[PDB]
Amino acid sequence: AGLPRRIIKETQRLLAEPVPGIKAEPDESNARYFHVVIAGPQDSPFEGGTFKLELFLPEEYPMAAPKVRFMTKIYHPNVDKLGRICLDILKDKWSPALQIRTVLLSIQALLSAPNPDDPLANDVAEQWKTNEAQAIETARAWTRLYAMN
Amino acid sequence: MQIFVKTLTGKTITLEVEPSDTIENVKAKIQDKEGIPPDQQRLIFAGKQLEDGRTLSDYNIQKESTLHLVLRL
Amino acid sequence: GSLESPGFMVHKKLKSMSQSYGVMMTGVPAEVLGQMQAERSIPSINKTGNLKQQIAKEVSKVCHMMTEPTQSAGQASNDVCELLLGKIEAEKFHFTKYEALSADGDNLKNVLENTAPSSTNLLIRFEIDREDPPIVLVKTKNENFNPETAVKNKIYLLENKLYFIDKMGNLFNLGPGKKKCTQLFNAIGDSAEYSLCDPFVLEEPEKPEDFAISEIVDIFNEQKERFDFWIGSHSFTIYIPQTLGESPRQFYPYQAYFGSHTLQDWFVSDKDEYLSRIGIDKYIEKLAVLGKTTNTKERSDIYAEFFSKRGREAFFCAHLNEKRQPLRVKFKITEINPELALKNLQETQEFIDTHPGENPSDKVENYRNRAKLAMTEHLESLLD
Repeated sequence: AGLPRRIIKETQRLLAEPVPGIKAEPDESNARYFHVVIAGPQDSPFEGGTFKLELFLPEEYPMAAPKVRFMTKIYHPNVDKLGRICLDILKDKWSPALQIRTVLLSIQALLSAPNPDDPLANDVAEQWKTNEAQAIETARAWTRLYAMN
Repeated sequence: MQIFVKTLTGKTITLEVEPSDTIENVKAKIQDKEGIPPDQQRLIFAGKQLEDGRTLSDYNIQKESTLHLVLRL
Repeated sequence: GSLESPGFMVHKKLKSMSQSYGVMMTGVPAEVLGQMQAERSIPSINKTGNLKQQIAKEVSKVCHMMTEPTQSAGQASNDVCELLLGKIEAEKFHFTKYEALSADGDNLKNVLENTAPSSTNLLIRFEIDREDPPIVLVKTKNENFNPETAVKNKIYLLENKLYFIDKMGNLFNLGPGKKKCTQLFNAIGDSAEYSLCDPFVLEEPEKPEDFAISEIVDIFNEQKERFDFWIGSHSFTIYIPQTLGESPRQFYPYQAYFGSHTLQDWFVSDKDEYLSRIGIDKYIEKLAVLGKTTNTKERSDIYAEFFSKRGREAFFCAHLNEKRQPLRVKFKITEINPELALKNLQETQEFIDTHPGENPSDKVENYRNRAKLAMTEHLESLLD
């Protein structure tokens, strides 16, 4: 049939029990795309905002990692100019032992705790590391502008 | 064959390698010579980031080439 | 209010200078750094384009790679060793062999209990390895399989053999006879590469292919001991200065961590002092658990508590960063001559003082601007 049984099972398990604070539903055109909405973590500079993301499962999943990008503008040191995020695996690599849900929880965690020293946006990460308070306030401002509707 | 690895601090390291050696085997040679675990290092040749699985011939690294050890992600 | 020991003064000076001066602690002139980075960056420049603008684009992009201190945990341990030992004794220390930390860490503790706290200054260097087993199974015809050219770190299923080629190229027959291999070869489909760590096939097998891959994973697990999957992963040091009188022995951990922080960030965060407060016995005990546990959460928690950037312990080894493979802790120990270490630190401070500027920030900025100007100039020279 259409999609490999692992993608079908992961999709149904995600829908049956969502990740708290994360809506994740497959696209109806192509079930390898997921529309994701992550709520700004409590006590983080993105608190209050809702952030939309696209999650794509390449043909070689699960041997290739998913591809995730933000569809909502965000002032984050680990999101790049096109909204893409790196999955941030230090001193290890992606493997089929990992799942879509682990990816979703990791994105939620990187909202809750940016990592300036593994940056995709060098300028944002620099401003995050020298003037942390300034970058936090900028993040709150962009949450106001683009993430609260 | 013999290759060189340079650091930002000016240091040059000499390694005996074969062309079928992977980039990971090269990193382990650097570890044996400098005490830097393979995970804490990247390699560069001709401005390209090398991947652990690929081989020296996969990148056309020939004798006496100079790679650069990168110690910041 | 007596004076601290010379050995403790090494720690205080190393910590203070590293906080203040950062990248300057290497003692390498800024010009060297800029020229080396120019040599790294010259391929990225298109020689038919705008040369001035490509150079300024490259210089402003790779600035941090140049003027920030290293994140390599290995390079940080090397820096510490060279400050405290000097070049010659640090080379001798490096060719000393690593010992494995025992299951409860009593071999390290025993070394520590046979040196009097008042008599010596100890430097311990640790290396953590992680298991990196093969994850791919390749089903191939015998006629297409030549062990000399096959990709390394894979398991190979032929019509009549089951082989593992490790990271270094060693060929291991895994042991099943020809009929078993015929069974496995023909139970599996035609995709060529299959996963050995896919939980949906290993835990929810639904077709014979899943059961065959599962049998292969079991055959491999049952003889894991024949192989060496270890790859060097983390590095750090612990300094134990002499005490005076009946004062109890303190230890201080130093590290950098790739993609996470520098030795300078480590000192600025005082995580060295924080971990110091738990005591060397507790520290060694949890190191030993780390190297011995089979539980992923326990492994991840100890690793995060000990090696994370301060303030990130809750996320450092979570989710995608869970520590799902066994770890191995190794150590080597040497004595420190505190006089020599203090001389290396003072010589580094003399180097730092040759830089114009009033406060440490100003000398650091001199150093960085010099590196950027030397890189711009060396690129201009390489492009003629």
